Amino acid sequence: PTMYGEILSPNYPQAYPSEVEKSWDIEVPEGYGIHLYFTHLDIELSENCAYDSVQIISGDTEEGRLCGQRSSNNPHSPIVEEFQVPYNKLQVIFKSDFSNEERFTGFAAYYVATDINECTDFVDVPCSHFCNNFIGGYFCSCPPEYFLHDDMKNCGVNCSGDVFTALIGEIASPNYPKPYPENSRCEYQIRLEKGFQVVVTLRREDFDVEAADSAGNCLDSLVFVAGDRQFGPYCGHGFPGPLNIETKSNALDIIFQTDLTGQKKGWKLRYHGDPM
Amino acid sequence: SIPIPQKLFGEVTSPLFPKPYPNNFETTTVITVPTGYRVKLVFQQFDLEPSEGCFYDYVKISADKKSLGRFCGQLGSPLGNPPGKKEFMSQGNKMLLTFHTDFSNEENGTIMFYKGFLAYYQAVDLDECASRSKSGEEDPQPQCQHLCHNYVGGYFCSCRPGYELQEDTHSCQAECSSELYTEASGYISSLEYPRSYPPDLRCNYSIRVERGLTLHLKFLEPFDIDDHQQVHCPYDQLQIYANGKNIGEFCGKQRPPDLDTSSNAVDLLFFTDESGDSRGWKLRYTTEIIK
Ligand SMILES: *[C@@H]1O[C@H](CO)[C@@H](O[C@@H]2O[C@H](CO)[C@@H](O[C@@H]3O[C@H](CO[C@H]4O[C@H](CO)[C@@H](O)[C@H](O)[C@@H]4O)[C@@H](O)[C@H](O[C@H]4O[C@H](CO)[C@@H](O[C@@H]5O[C@H](CO)[C@H](O[C@@H]6O[C@H](CO)[C@@H](O)[C@H](O)[C@H]6NC(C)=O)[C@H](O)[C@H]5O)[C@H](O)[C@@H]4O)[C@@H]3O)[C@H](O)[C@H]2NC(C)=O)[C@H](O)[C@H]1NC(C)=O
Ligand SMILES: *[C@@H]1O[C@H](CO)[C@@H](O[C@@H]2O[C@H](CO)[C@@H](O[C@@H]3O[C@H](CO)[C@@H](O)[C@H](O)[C@@H]3O)[C@H](O)[C@H]2NC(C)=O)[C@H](O)[C@H]1NC(C)=O
Ligand SMILES: *[C@@H]1O[C@H](CO)[C@@H](O)[C@H](O)[C@H]1NC(C)=O
Ligand SMILES: [Ca+2]
Ligand SMILES: [Ca+2]
Ligand SMILES: [Ca+2]
Ligand SMILES: [Ca+2]
Ligand SMILES: [Ca+2]
Ligand SMILES: [Ca+2]
Ligand code: NA
Ligand code: NA
Ligand code: NA
Repeated sequence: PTMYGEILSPNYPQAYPSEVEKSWDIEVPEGYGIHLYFTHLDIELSENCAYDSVQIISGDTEEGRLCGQRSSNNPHSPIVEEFQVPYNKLQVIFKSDFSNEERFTGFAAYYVATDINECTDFVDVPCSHFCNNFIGGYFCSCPPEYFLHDDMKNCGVNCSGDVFTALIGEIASPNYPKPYPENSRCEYQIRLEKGFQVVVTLRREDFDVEAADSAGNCLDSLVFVAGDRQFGPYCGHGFPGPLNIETKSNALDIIFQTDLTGQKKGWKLRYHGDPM
Repeated sequence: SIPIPQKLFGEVTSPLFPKPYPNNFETTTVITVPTGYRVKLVFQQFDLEPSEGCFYDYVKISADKKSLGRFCGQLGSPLGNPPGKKEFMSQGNKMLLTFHTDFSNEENGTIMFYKGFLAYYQAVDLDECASRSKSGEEDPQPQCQHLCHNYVGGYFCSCRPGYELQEDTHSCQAECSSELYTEASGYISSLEYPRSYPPDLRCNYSIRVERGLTLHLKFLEPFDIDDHQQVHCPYDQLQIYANGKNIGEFCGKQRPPDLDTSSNAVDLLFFTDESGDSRGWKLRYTTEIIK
């Protein structure tokens, strides 16, 4: 239960006793990884570290097994072997048999607790839009005019009632990436300076809406209105339009119509500006 | 908005954020993390009055004793000098921020609304080791001789094999008191051989083998100890006790003769002066049997 620690062989730096099995349980507080490194290594040499060995087990898995005589080659660094783990607990088990051919001084190692950068250190990111790391934990953040869900993990946008003024911003369907609500009409408005042009980007795979009927009429529809020009209506699984769209307009209205049943994942998009 | 000494992270907003900021306004807010920490920070939103060279409005961020940035404008427009998302780390524990805005934010005879900015800052631990100011540390002694350790907040030090850390926790002495040897054969050498041996030492290299064996001591070349031809060993002495009794006090340039002890217990005592010019000694000890 420390932020740092030292582990030495018994009777260091003299010869170690035979027929021994000593264990140490490393523990650091929540949200810390562990960096365990060896400054001195002089152990009885055996194939697959059979006779004598020092063992590194994290939880249930054996993180390493070391033996032999080795000293630091670099004069600028004392480290000989090292390991880095994203866990807050460790176990080290050093064992030696009943005989030693020569005098072996054992080993000298140290461990330090390192912060987990939860945004980058993990494969799964526990934030829908933006991740904030801090020493000992994390918390999520959201784009302009996004509201955090009570699960403190995913962000949401309101279906209607907001006025966008930023040049570059994000817009999504409500509850995204959860399924969109039924029987809703969502109108979002983007307003830039007269001299600027709204250019809209959205990924082809971030689009899944109830498919059209046999005749090709969208039962649920999404549609982009730019004054007189109009892009849509779009529906189905996968965005059919191009991924980069220039509207040639400073004001844009996005409309989303859904019926009672036939819901799907939804959509997400992001717009930036280009002068005129 | 969160200047406090004991605080890990925090948020810094433009005035009235998200509501647009007022004209004729300049405010300096200073971030301070506790001792032994750097200050990282980025901008999520950034919407200021643009100007070539940032003459009208700007955000001026400065490190310990150096102005790192002075940036203005909007997040995406090529108007010039937006930070966007870039990292801005300090060296010490203090980061000075400033926000300036002149009287006119309405370019080209029409009205314009500029929000401000959203800055996030985290604290970081600094690597005291990697600083490496080898010379010029007399008021503090923040660097150690054999090895230091970088951990969060503070730092601690440690010595090479066979050395003890003294009270200052910055320098090391030699232990060299209970140096034990019970193996069959073996090698015994003065500390840091063949480099100069440390001064002011009282070493007891104790060999204790299983009873029923006789010890054979073979000295190695080189064998360099500060000697004197008038009286032998005035500064440094290498006494040898065998079977409880002294068997010779050695020092000099030529190695002592190979010894046969007829004993299972020997003790090599090593006494040093207060200077190291000579190199030292090394010996192989082996065991033979009797009837
Ligand atoms: C450099 O290091 C060496 C390391 O060996 C030092 O050598 C030691 O020198 C000192 C004297 O300067 C001395 O150590 C002490 O010895 C006494 C016993 O000496 C008695 O002998 C005289 C002889 O006339 C009597 O008249 C007195 O009554 C003396 O008292 C101990 O009492 C001392 O205190 C502790 O020592 C151990 C540790 O607990 C305990 O056991 C005693 O130790 C001695 C050995 O010193 C005996 O040895 C054992 O005998 C058994 C017999 O079955 C054998 O297996 C084996 O030889 C020994 N085994 C073990 C396990 O020791 C007994 O064990 C027992 O009397 C004491 O009860 C007490 O707690 C102190 O040990 C000694 O001459 C040597 N050797 C050792 C090991 O100490 C040298 O001094 C150092 N250099 C300098 C400058 O100091
Ligand atoms: C989506 O956008 C806004 C977000 O600003 C939605 O407004 C919601 O309801 C009220 C609006 O006044 C705000 O929270 C409420 O504030 C009252 C003030 O007294 C307070 O008593 C309550 O705690 C309540 O939460 C807030 O703007 C927002 N709140 C929530 C929980 O969403 C708005 O309904 C949506 N549509 C439009 C067009 O803005
Ligand atoms: C700002 O620029 C526009 C377009 O170049 C121009 O028509 C307008 O007159 C300018 N504003 C003023 C106050 O001149
Ligand atoms: Ca053994
Ligand atoms: Ca963290
Ligand atoms: Ca539906
Ligand atoms: Ca201004
Ligand atoms: Ca540190
Ligand atoms: Ca000397
Ligand atoms: Na040891
Ligand atoms: Na959805
Ligand atoms: Na030496």
